[PDB]
Amino acid sequence: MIVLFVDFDYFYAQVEEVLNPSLKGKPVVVCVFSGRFEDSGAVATANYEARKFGVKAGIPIVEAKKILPNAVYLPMRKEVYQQVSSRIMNLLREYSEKIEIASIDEAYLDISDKVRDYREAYNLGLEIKNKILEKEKITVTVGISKNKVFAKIAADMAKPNGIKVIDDEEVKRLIRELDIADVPGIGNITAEKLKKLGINKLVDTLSIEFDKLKGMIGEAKAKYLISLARDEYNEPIRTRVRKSIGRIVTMKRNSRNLEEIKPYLFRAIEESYYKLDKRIPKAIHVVAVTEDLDIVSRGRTFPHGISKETAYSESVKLLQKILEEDERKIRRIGVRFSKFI
DNA sequence: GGGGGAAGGATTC
DNA sequence: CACGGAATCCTTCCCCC
Ligand SMILES: Nc1nc2c(ncn2[C@H]2C[C@H](O)[C@@H](COP(=O)(O)OP(=O)(O)OP(=O)(O)O)O2)c(=O)[nH]1
Ligand SMILES: [Mg+2]
Ligand SMILES: [Mg+2]
Ligand SMILES: [Mg+2]
Ligand SMILES: [Mg+2]
Repeated sequence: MIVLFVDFDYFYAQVEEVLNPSLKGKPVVVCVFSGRFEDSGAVATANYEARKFGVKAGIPIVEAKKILPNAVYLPMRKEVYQQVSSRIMNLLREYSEKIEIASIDEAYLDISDKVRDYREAYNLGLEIKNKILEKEKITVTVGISKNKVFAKIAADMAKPNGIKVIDDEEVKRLIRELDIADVPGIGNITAEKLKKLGINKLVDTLSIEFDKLKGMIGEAKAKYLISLARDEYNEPIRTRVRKSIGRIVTMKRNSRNLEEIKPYLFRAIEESYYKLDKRIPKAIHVVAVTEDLDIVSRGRTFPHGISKETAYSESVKLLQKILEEDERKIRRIGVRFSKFI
């Protein structure tokens, strides 16, 4: 099997550059403004200029301003990035029917048939990069290997505007050389847990009682890491299906007052239902972020689909359940729909 | 004992 | 000072054959 993974470079920012070359060369930071005051919120992403000085997805916008007071700060326009992405995705289908869009800017393609070896794959990669750049003016990085995981790692190593192939030889080397923290699906929480166990590399998972591993990080994550190291990981490329549609917003100020929270909640329901399109959900969860940035939720699954009126009333109930069951003020409130008919 | 959900949370990206 | 959207996974609990 030969997998070719593609990931758009600093995507949201670069889309902004495409729509405004004047920005190119300058540091760009796409932000998600919350409105609790101004310049409150987080950074969705930033071009590489800006990342050099530490401005990156996740950090508070105020930190960014601090480090780069004169970089350009643009509000995130997701609809636009989505439509550009959808276009690029269609373009990618033309290289394989077997395609897995894993995020708004990445996909894994199974080109085992289309190509005969890594030499051609690399050429198919170039073809793809050029096609995308040519057609959409978007640069992307490509990763190619025997399975999705290593394809992803390949592109991570070649970022930005790169393309890399990790052959069976290199896969054997990485299993022994790659810091397990650089392995997809392993965040800072599982990373540290792996160290308390002495594991710093994939191979290390082969020198510990499964039951112990299964103990520390759960069976799923254990079998995942083990199969990878056993060079036996082989998950296929499959079309992913939306299972949840929701929305969540930040309130101007914290609160435990229902009438003060409702307009935010209802706003989130309207937007969610719009996104539902013609999908009918049988489940709904109200999600709340408390003052201490903790996340709490309460939901319910109906035997039938949920109408907007029903979601309106049921959501207030679930919110009341939250407020009655949690003494903390609420910072962010949202709703999520799932289990579509 | 174990199937079959469901609910609430945790981790990752 | 920290948004937002979703998937997957884990634990707990309940109904009952
Ligand atoms: N709002 C928000 N959006 C994010 C976050 N992380 C990623 N995104 C969005 C915007 C990113 O451009 C896009 C693609 O993520 P990547 O993981 O591909 O980062 P990006 O493409 O920006 O840079 P890259 O070349 O992949 O290293 O997804 C986040 O933490 N918050
Ligand atoms: Mg990217
Ligand atoms: Mg990506
Ligand atoms: Mg990782
Ligand atoms: Mg918690």
